[PDB]
Amino acid sequence: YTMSLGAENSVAYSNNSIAIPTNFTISVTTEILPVSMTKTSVDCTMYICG
Amino acid sequence: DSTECSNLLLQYGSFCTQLNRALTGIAVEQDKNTQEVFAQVKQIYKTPPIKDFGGFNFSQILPDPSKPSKRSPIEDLLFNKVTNGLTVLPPLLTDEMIAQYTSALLAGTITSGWTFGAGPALQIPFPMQMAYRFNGIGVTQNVLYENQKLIANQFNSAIGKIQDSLSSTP
Amino acid sequence: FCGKGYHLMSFPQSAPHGVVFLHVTYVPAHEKNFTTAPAICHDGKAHFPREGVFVSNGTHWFVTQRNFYEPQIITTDNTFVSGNCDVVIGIVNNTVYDPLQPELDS
Ligand SMILES: *[C@@H]1O[C@H](CO)[C@@H](O[C@@H]2O[C@H](CO)[C@@H](O)[C@H](O)[C@H]2NC(C)=O)[C@H](O)[C@H]1NC(C)=O
Ligand SMILES: *[C@@H]1O[C@H](CO)[C@@H](O[C@@H]2O[C@H](CO)[C@@H](O)[C@H](O)[C@H]2NC(C)=O)[C@H](O)[C@H]1NC(C)=O
Ligand SMILES: *[C@@H]1O[C@H](CO)[C@@H](O[C@@H]2O[C@H](CO)[C@@H](O)[C@H](O)[C@H]2NC(C)=O)[C@H](O)[C@H]1NC(C)=O
Ligand SMILES: *[C@@H]1O[C@H](CO)[C@@H](O[C@@H]2O[C@H](CO)[C@@H](O)[C@H](O)[C@H]2NC(C)=O)[C@H](O)[C@H]1NC(C)=O
Ligand SMILES: *[C@@H]1O[C@H](CO)[C@@H](O[C@@H]2O[C@H](CO)[C@@H](O)[C@H](O)[C@H]2NC(C)=O)[C@H](O)[C@H]1NC(C)=O
Ligand SMILES: *[C@@H]1O[C@H](CO)[C@@H](O)[C@H](O)[C@H]1NC(C)=O
Repeated sequence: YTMSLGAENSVAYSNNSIAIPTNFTISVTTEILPVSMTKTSVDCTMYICG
Repeated sequence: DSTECSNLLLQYGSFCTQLNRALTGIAVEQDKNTQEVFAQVKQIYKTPPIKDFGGFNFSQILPDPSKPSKRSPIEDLLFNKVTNGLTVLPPLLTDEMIAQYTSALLAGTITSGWTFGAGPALQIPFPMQMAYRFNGIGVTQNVLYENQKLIANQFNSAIGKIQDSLSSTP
Repeated sequence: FCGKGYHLMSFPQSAPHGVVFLHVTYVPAHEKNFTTAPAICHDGKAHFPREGVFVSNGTHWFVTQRNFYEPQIITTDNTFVSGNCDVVIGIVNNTVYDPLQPELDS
């Protein structure tokens, strides 16, 4: 299929109307970031020649 | 297509697999880069049919209905001004969908301010959004409201100068 | 940068070769429509909110903070005066209460 980009939302814009929140949600989200790798050392002489 | 060459190439092992895997990683990285840059909204916002923004003109940045590509005049100018086993994979997002994402971002930032980036899109008049931005840089709202026509004229002139500067500089 | 929404705080958690950030953010919810104006015209003077925004529920005008609906009476304590009513486009007529007015009366 042709992928959808998002749900379509039409914002009710007018020159004298505003939308004010009356409530809130405390949202906790996860962010995973890699920091380090495995520290690998290769003996070049032993790898090539043993 | 030389079979003797491939038979000799098999002596070198999995070099070809490493080259293909590195190129595949680059290829998926490009799609990930486009996804991170442009797909920052999951709601496709549209501007109202009446472009009454208190004198502020966004025609050079909003999509042009007359063009079949549905691009803005600035985006159309930008797209016009950029010109053996090898294959070119197409990007996952076409130029039309990237233009649609930019249109959604423009509609959100015009009709809703910065509210759509932090939650639900809350509508606000654009001369009130501009006043909020003026308060963000430490200028009182009255300065924006009293001089709203001049600021709208300066903004429109600057947007036109941007289009002229892009069209006139190689 | 620190999660989706208005960032409040964050918590670090160790992970194998990595870090996990628990971003605690504030998201607005249950939004409601109001009729808004840039300024209030009173006594030939233009009044602008000090920190909030003018909203109307249909008949009465209030001032509220921008990110949460908390309607309060439009007074001189939460508005400031700049100029007359002839310059601001979209200024509406409403009374502005004075807290000092019952004091000198009594
Ligand atoms: C604020 O009011 C507008 C219009 O009075 C509402 O927008 C309409 O919402 C309905 C229901 O989703 C749609 O069927 C209409 O097409 C919308 N009209 C327009 C012009 O956008 C809007 O939902 C109201 N906002 C809130 C928070 O209630
Ligand atoms: C704001 O939203 C919260 C929930 O996000 C509402 O709290 C709920 O209230 C109902 C009825 O009082 C309870 O049955 C629920 O259990 C409550 N939920 C939670 C998580 O406590 C709250 O009432 C809302 N406030 C306003 C003013 O709309
Ligand atoms: C917004 O800006 C556009 C572009 O500057 C205006 O369109 C111009 O309108 C004048 C007269 O109406 C024409 O002579 C130009 O040729 C138009 N330019 C283009 C590129 O179409 C438009 O009038 C402005 N205002 C509104 C409300 O859209
Ligand atoms: C808008 O809000 C105001 C205040 O919250 C409402 O005015 C009050 O309405 C109650 C209910 O009838 C009365 O008992 C009070 O005396 C009113 N206050 C004043 C100062 O008159 C008003 O009704 C609301 N309007 C709408 C359309 O909801
Ligand atoms: C808001 O209030 C002002 C002040 O009372 C009104 O301005 C007056 O309008 C009358 C009738 O048109 C004129 O005779 C006066 O000369 C005006 N005074 C000033 C200082 O301009 C204004 O019309 C009101 N606007 C609304 C929408 O009610
Ligand atoms: C909004 O537009 C209407 C015309 O549809 C006009 O009468 C009104 O004064 C405008 N308000 C502002 C604040 O520009």
